Amino acid sequence: LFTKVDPKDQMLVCELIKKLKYPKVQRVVTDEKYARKQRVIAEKKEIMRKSLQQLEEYKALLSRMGKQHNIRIY
Amino acid sequence: GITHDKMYKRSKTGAVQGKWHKKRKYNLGRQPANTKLIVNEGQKISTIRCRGGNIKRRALRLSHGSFAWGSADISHKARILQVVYNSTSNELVRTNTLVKGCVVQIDSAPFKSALSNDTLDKEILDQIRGDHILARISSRPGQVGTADGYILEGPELLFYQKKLAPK
Amino acid sequence: RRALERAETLRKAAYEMAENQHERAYHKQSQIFQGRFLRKDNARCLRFYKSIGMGYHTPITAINGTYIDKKCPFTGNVSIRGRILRGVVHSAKMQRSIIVRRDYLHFVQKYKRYERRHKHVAAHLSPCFRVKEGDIVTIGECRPLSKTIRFNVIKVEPVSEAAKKRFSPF
Amino acid sequence: MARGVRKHLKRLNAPKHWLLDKMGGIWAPRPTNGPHGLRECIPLILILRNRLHYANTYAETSMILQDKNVLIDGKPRTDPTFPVGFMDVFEIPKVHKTFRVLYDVKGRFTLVPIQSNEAGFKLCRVQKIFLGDKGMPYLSTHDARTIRFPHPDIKTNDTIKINLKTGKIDEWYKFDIGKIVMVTGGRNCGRIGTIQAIDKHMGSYTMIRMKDTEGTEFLTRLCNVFVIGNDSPAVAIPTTKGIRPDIIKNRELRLRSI
RNA sequence: GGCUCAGGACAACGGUUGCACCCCCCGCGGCGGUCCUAGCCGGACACCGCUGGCAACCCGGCGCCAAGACGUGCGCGCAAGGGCGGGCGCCCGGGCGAGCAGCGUGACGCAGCGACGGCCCGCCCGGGCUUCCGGGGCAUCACCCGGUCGGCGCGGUCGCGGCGCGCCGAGGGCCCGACGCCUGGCGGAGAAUCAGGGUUCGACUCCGGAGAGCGGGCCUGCGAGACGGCCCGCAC
Ligand SMILES: [Mg+2]
Ligand SMILES: [Mg+2]
Ligand SMILES: [Mg+2]
Ligand SMILES: [Mg+2]
Ligand SMILES: [Mg+2]
Ligand SMILES: [Mg+2]
Ligand SMILES: [Mg+2]
Ligand SMILES: [Mg+2]
Repeated sequence: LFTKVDPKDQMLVCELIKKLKYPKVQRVVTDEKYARKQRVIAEKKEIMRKSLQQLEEYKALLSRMGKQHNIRIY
Repeated sequence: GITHDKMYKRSKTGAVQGKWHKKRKYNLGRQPANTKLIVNEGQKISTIRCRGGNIKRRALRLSHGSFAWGSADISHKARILQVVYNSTSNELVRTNTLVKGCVVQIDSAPFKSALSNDTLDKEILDQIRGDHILARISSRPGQVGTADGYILEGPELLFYQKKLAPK
Repeated sequence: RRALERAETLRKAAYEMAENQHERAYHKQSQIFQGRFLRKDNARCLRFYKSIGMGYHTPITAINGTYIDKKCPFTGNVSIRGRILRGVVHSAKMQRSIIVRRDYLHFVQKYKRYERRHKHVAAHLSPCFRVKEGDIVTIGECRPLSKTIRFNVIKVEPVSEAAKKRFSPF
Repeated sequence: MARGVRKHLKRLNAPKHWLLDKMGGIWAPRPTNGPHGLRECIPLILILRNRLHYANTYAETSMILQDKNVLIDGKPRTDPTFPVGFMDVFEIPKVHKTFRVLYDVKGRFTLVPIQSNEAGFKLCRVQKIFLGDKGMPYLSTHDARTIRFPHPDIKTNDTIKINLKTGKIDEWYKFDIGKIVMVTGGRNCGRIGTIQAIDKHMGSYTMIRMKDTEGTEFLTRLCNVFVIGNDSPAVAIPTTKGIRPDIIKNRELRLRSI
């Protein structure tokens, strides 16, 4: 009343009573939210990569012994 | 309610101990599931909130299960036809009630669809060429909400065959 | 040859137990997969046994026996943990259970003297042991097996005939 | 029977080695769960108020802690009831004071000042090795910390050096005859000695025989034997070297100080 | 947390074991891969406005609006459970005194996390049960018990177990005092008395147990058979 909306801007005329009072908009994404989500994704990827590297080097070690772990399927 | 505390029993000498507290919630029990074979109606499984937030599911009605032929390493999901033997009581058999240790007949189609072409135990194959195969239940319905098992093999198969043949 | 004879006896027994139609259920060892008994060769073991681990030795009867007992400490599924004790046999009337008598002393400070006291302790007796009244037994602690039983027999020493009853703290 | 967990603590029911006055009050602080347990710890407020004396009340300690003025193993802690334990690092940058929490011969917690070179690590006792999810080898310690993928050469009851900044193992000391140790439980807390014998009983406790530098010999169970190096301590220890004087000598020292 | 000691006499309680029969919030440290509109999803209620019932207590109907609320859910296969996988008289690593854990593989099932990322693991405090020893008086109470004793099987439970049910057998306790009855009976750490040996008490400061008029039942929640929480009967 005035999906996939890139700008995310909006209006502000609202209603006035003197002090101007308008409800704060919710469900809006700007720089802070976009940046936060991107940082979280990067952190999760980094964590997974570090754990995989640690597993690989541990497996490279123990060449003179036996191991038992859940083989990654798919 | 229902409880399994030992304060309401007698002592090893047969004496009355006496009671010193009211009932406690740690020592409670619940009414049995009495899981029924299906033979508004369909697979129905309930969920129970147990101590510690843990979840327990009891089956009330079910019709299928996973069964394994250990000797040949063959496993499929098959439909259960009816319960034919139970050691605890014959009333459970009449009602077609599923519990661990029940002896049941399953459909042969998933097995015969691929069998009857390789050398194996003669008896299982004779069952395969028919309509049903004798089997057993190994899971606990009422605790895990499932009814799995295995196909009978040797001496136990002979025991149960000799048991149910005269009937 | 020796090994082949053992499997025959183990294989044979499972079939009489299947011919005992008076019994309501088929008793089997949980660990063993029923199916090995149709293998004509002897490349799969048919009986399961373990070691107690406190320096005790597994009887030959258990290894070469043909009995099923889920409460036996050698062929069953129970574990020994806790206190080991000694006593004498007082009664042996139940199917697989006995009553053990333990004797000890109690001191009374006022009179500077002692009293003799005894207690009765019930235990499970596996078919691998033969026991009569007056025998000496070693019992190991297990999980609750029934209303009055928390012990299992692990060693038996015979006692001679008509031997006088004696106060024997152990 | 209480219907749930306990949140309070009577003063008379508190541990003796805390040294709390009978008339201080009805109550004593109840430490919160953390690195160390109730009977092998001491709350932060007790150190900050009844020893160092930088505060005179609960409230002042609360302000000091919520203003971020104390670091425990490199991490600021704002809980007045946070538990402090053995071989912990206590640093206060505002006054350039650094202490390591150890035991005195009498059997109480003491603050041994340290240097910058040795404050980047701590010693931990490994008492449990287990397999976690996916069969991954793990390892736990006395301060409630777990490390994944430990060296196979590390066994139980060993001692481990870990950098404070990064929880990575550097070197490890094995539990063996001839290694300097420190007793952390029982009648012999705070004594230092070398292992002379090890005797095990099947299904029961394992007893360790130790000899002090002066030739005295004492026994204790393995559950409270801490390795602190290879024949020489790896960290700075109190001025005294784990020697417990007899009552006579302690009385002489008291009279001298009088 | 605070109050009290009615009830309960192989029980509670005190010391000593164990769970290889168990559950656990906060906190600390780790770990963090999820089968088949993602510049940000959908619909509501509360407060509030209009119209109202009733002595009181109590609420009704209509109406626009928010979420770290509810629901759906973007994603590198992953919850519970189930079958198979060691020996040849015994003993001489992930881990034990102890064949316990984990893993692979053939089938089932898609549980939990995810519109500002927490499912899971370990420790800690706490709880539940459990071994051994101690644990009032009366013989004008001498024989007692019949799920009482044991075995097999299922069910239920966080979990072992006659805890419950079916079948089988017959057992278990007793002058080293059973069973029954009585108590103006909570227990211990301790108190009074005073050569030494002891006698009597222990409502009350600390620990532990039990209860909230009597008797029962239950929801929420990690945790209560809770009563300054709800439902019923009885007496007020
Ligand atoms: Mg998906
Ligand atoms: Mg949501
Ligand atoms: Mg009373
Ligand atoms: Mg009290
Ligand atoms: Mg209460
Ligand atoms: Mg109540
Ligand atoms: Mg009131
Ligand atoms: Mg209250």
